[PDB]
Amino acid sequence: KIPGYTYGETENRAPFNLEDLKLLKEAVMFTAEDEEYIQKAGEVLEDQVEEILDTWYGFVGSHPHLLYYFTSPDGTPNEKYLAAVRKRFSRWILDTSNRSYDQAWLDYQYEIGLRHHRTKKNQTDNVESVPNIGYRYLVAFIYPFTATMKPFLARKGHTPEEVEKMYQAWFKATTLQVALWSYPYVKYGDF
Amino acid sequence: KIPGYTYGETENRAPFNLEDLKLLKEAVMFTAEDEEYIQKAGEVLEDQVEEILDTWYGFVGSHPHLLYYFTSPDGTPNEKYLAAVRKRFSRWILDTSNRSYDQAWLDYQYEIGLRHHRTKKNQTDNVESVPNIGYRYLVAFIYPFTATMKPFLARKGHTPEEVEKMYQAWFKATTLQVALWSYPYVKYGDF
Ligand code: HEM
Ligand code: HEM
Ligand SMILES: [C-]#N
Ligand SMILES: [C-]#N
Repeated sequence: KIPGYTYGETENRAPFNLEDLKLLKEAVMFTAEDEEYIQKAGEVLEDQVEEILDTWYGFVGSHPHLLYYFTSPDGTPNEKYLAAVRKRFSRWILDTSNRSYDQAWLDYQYEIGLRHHRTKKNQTDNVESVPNIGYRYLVAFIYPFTATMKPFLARKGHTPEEVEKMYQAWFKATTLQVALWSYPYVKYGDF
Repeated sequence: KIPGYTYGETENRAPFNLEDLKLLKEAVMFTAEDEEYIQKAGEVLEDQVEEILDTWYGFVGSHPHLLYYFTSPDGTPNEKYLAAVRKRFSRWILDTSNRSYDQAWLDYQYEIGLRHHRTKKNQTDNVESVPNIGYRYLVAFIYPFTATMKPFLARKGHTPEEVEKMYQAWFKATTLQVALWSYPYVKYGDF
């Protein structure tokens, strides 16, 4: 039903496993408290996803060198591409909140990294676009993504601590995932 | 006077320039407001740097797979290595606050990336240690670094907005720099 969304039906096993994930979670100070707070945040954000997506792609569309990654060769945004990616991003927000971070989760994170990278970019949607998303922007996007998310987390009326715990859990989870997605970009053996 | 600190005397021009930097600053939503707030934060943090360093290396030392990157071949921390890096980290905190982010700043960021990477790791201090810091941990460290910094920013008694503006400026600046440092790790042409 969501075109191109292949969580749990990926073709490849990730080159990282649950032991790697344990060690990476430690590097981002993610614990069981964060698991609980990310799940709570899912409940807060669930009815807000359309507006989150409009704000997020508003930012991407606000800078030509960012919108660039969704463009057709003629430099104009590929509207099919954008709309199809948007649907999978909506799922990713929910998955971050509700999935057990197990090997199927890791296999999908590897797949998402491959889809930003030249390895698989443009294949899922069968579009003609830019071959690769420069890595420098994947890392950079940790910031604006967390900044876009923060105001939404307030709105179900929660204590300041709860809201900071949810935002911080999202900052950890975002950093964790972007780190995983780096794999196909990194010189073999340097990751 | 600070061994190995070669800001402004680097051997190589960075493969990125001030136009790249403009585009990356936009990707992390860094503006002139952030320049002002990062400078303000420098004034707040200046007398606190020793304690920041003790807290930061407390975290690194708290996980064997992280402390690993400062170890001698026998698996024990190289104390010379740690102490020498600590001095340059102290400078980096101040430089983030006070340097114009120009080509000399970029050339040093390239150098810092090279020093985490196998390209130059262990050369500055002439130590025998792990050849490479896996990239996955450079990205991950954005989180704990910002989390370690946050409580220090409170303590000169500033408004909540001011403190959040300073923390957010530091989160942007950290993300920006780690993105730059990724260069030698990334497959040529994918950055
Ligand atoms: C914090 C960083 C980022 C997050 C959280 C994120 C999130 C996502 C998600 C969830 C998807 C869909 C994955 C799937 O197919 O199921 C996706 C795809 C995509 N993203 Fe990102 N992304 C990030 C960085 C970037 C950057 C820097 C760009 C550059 C504008 C970008 C542009 C795209 C594009 C063009 C696709 C489609 C890739 C393809 O052809 O399959 N993303 N992103
Ligand atoms: C947010 C991420 C990070 C920040 C802000 C940071 C900061 C720094 C700074 C400022 C230096 C000294 C640069 C110079 O020589 O002037 C340095 C060196 C070093 N860092 Fe990091 N670092 C980060 C990620 C990491 C990670 C993930 C590790 C793994 C423990 C690590 C371990 C080291 C080591 C071993 C050196 C010495 C490298 C060499 O041999 O020259 N750093 N770091
Ligand atoms: C990516 N959105
Ligand atoms: C790196 N400390």
